[PDB]
Amino acid sequence: LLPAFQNAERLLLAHMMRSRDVALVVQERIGGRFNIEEHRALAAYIYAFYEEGHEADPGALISRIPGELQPLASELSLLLIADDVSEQELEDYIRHVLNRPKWLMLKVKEQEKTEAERRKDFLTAARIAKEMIEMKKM
Amino acid sequence: EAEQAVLGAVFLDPAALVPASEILIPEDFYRAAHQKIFHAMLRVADRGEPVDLVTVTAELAASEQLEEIGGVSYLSELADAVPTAANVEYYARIVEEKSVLRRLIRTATSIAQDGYTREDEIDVLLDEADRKIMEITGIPTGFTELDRMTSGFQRSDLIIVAARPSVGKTAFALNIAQNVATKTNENVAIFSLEMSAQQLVMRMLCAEGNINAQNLRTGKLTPEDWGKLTMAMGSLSNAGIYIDDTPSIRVSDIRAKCRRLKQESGLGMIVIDYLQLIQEVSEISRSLKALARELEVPVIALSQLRPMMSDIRESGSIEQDADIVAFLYEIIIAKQRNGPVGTVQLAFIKEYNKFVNL
Amino acid sequence: EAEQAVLGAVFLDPAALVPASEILIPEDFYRAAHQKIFHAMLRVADRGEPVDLVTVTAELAASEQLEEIGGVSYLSELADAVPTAANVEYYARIVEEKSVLRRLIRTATSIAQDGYTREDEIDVLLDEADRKIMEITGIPTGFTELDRMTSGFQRSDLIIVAARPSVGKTAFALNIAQNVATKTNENVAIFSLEMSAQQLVMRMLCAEGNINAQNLRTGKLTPEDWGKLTMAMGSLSNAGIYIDDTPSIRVSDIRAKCRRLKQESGLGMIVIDYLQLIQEVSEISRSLKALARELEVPVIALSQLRPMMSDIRESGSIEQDADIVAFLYEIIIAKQRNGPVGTVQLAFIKEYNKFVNL
Amino acid sequence: EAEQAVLGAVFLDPAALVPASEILIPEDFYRAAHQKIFHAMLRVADRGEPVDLVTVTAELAASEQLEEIGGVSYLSELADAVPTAANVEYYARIVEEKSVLRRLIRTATSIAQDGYTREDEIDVLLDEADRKIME
Repeated sequence: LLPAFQNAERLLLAHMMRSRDVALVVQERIGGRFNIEEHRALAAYIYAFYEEGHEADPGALISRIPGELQPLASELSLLLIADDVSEQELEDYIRHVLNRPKWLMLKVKEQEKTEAERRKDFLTAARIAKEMIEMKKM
Repeated sequence: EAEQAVLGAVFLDPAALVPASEILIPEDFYRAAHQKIFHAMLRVADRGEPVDLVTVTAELAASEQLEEIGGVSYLSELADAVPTAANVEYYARIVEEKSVLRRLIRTATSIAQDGYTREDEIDVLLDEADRKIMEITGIPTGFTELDRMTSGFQRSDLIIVAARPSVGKTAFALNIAQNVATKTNENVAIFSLEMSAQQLVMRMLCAEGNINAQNLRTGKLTPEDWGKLTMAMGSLSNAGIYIDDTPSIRVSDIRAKCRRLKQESGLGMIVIDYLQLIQEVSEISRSLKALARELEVPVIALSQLRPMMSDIRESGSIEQDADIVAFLYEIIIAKQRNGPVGTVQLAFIKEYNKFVNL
Repeated sequence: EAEQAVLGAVFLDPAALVPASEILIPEDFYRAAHQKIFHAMLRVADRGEPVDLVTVTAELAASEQLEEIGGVSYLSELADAVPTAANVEYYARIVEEKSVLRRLIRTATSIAQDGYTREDEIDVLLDEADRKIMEITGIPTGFTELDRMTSGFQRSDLIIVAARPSVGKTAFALNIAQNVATKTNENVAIFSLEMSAQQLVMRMLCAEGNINAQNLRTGKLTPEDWGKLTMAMGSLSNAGIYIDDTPSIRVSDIRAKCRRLKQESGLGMIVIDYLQLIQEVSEISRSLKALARELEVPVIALSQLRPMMSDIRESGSIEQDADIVAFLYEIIIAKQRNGPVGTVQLAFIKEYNKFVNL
Repeated sequence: EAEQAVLGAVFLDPAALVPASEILIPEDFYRAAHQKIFHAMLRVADRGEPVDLVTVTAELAASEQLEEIGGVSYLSELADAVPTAANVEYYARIVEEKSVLRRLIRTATSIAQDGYTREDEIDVLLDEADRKIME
């Protein structure tokens, strides 16, 4: 039951497990800036392989990288794609990950927004809608 | 239960009441909320006034459905539950169909029991229980004056210019367009659909050099027309002209040859010819609506049945899959949603194949 | 009582076997015995011969059902007891209501349950739902000897004026269409079927204001088309000229355009286009008549295709219910029952296409 | 998999019904839903119109194949399923084989369980392969 974006963040930890000049631009693009709590250190072990220069492959990399990060990165290699990648699939995951945070920006402040509900405020509590609805319009 | 999806969009627009208050009424809503919601959603238009959930949060709290709707939770959670903003109509229809259910129940249920009640009256009971139910922009043409009184030819268009068996739809595409690919650089992916390209390359060159009327099919040409064919030979094969002729299929020949060339040549037009023997019609006609949506450029689609809209209104989508439907009687107009209603005339010869200007 | 005594009276007469079975055909009973007598009361006297228990308690004994209906126990009585057979109706008129239900039960559920066990048909639950429930005066024509040799038109008539094409197929559906609408103050119904919806307006702006000869089809218009129409362009959709925008509309697709347009708008006449477009052909004819009649206002129904005619009386009855049947090629009428059937006198100017009459 | 992340583009476009019924039709969907999802995906945008989730939830709920298919419990799970709506092709030229798995398996499991027939007329079973296995 994996949602929409969780796989667009994976549109990296497999597109750079198999192609690293399709990973140098991530340094430029997704620093990051990453979403998930254990998916930041994974990137931190990706770019550091680009310097020493050895045999780069799907499974040669995922052992650097001791334990836990293998019934995870190996399950990041039980996938169903290929190495024919577009310019507008490279301009796609630009929003995806780094902006899933902005989907969050209609949750933690709603706790406040919905707490103006409990005080029967609809004068000004019926404005944050514009600082929400017409905030997602970018 | 479309209602849920039917009420929560007058925020996204927000004037998503421009057609929504030009369609139905609050009654259709079963729950005492949605009705008295849409009832107080229909007091704005007196000026007016205009559109905001807050103009309704000072409206359903004023006439207390504040404690009679679904509470605050249920109010914003309408902005939070409707995505596709371009529907509205639509959309709101299924509810009237849930209300078409309602259009029958407390009509028939009345009568079904009337054999235990109006027993009695009957002829009275009849005629009443029955009378209840009684309700330039502007991609080119060559004769520049023809991207004007209509205005192109532009991105996402099912430009249909049809005619009878071999009148206009046969070679019309070999005229206007050979000024978008040969003259300006907005290339093509063509399909010959009244012949193979061997006969559809033998029909357009007739226009250039005043050639093909002696003829080429039987013999050759005269001395000065070779020194006029050599002045008509290099604007087809050399040119960005790449037709396709493949036999009885559905539609896939286009897209099997019109996806790889999205990045290569440029794609400024996509070309289509005749219809009624490529093997009903709309599953082949809508196969060009979301195509000019995906590839993004003006497209020509010459169908067959006068041609009026009416006579091609049963042998093709045409009115719907294409707002634009020009004809070939002159290029008769019918329905345009891109430019002014100026009509035009260019005379046709019928031999050398040329629609020469007025 | 009403069914129990319903066999005994014709046991007693017995040549009063007719007056009830007139009003009630064989499929209007209930109890699986009295009908086995009722239908049998019809299935006995076929010589000859006629009907009494002798020959009735015989064919039931022949079709072996006399030990299935009762035997001569409940049989001696009904013949003996019933005092009079003078009413006789009765019965077929008071127990007819149970049959009125057995006629107006199976239809309602074929509408209602079409919204549950079906759904699963779309418009069939809308419309085959509406199937089995049944189971000069003067209106200004606008001319001279088409107004003088026709009488009316009066309310309720179903007319059919046909011709051989271009001549009189479609050059008239605009004539009285601007001679009741631009004559008396009302909101009539002017359809378009053969020709497209509003391409017909680039045909009646060629007749009203008369702009088609300069040409209306060349670019713009000469300094002879201008001070001509705007002093009256605020009089085109203001003076009853409405137009329909729909393709394959059958008979069950149009009545509403006169069911909600006569109750709330106006509608003093219903101008329509030819049959071959509005889509075996006699029950449908008893629905255009039964529409003109069901509205009390005249109706146009243009048709299409020694010395002889009948070649329209031949193609499916046709010529009787649509009482008035005209014929053009010609301007002489062929059938009507208002009085006389006088030779019409009209025109066709090509350019204006207008009707100067004598 | 090759199906369990497909329908998103038809909401994200949403007029991505053209590359679907492109090389395909409404039948290439075993899972009892996707088929009459796509049949309910065609005649809807067969108007019309073009496309949006809701308009899909319509004819399915109409054919009550939302009591018969399941409900909205998939709409959010398939609107939120595709992490990029550019696969599309693809994926209709990689999921072909997935249902093409059995184009010559129907026409072969036949003749095998139909040695139990032509015996009789023997010979003739040559030309069923010529016009069912061949193609």
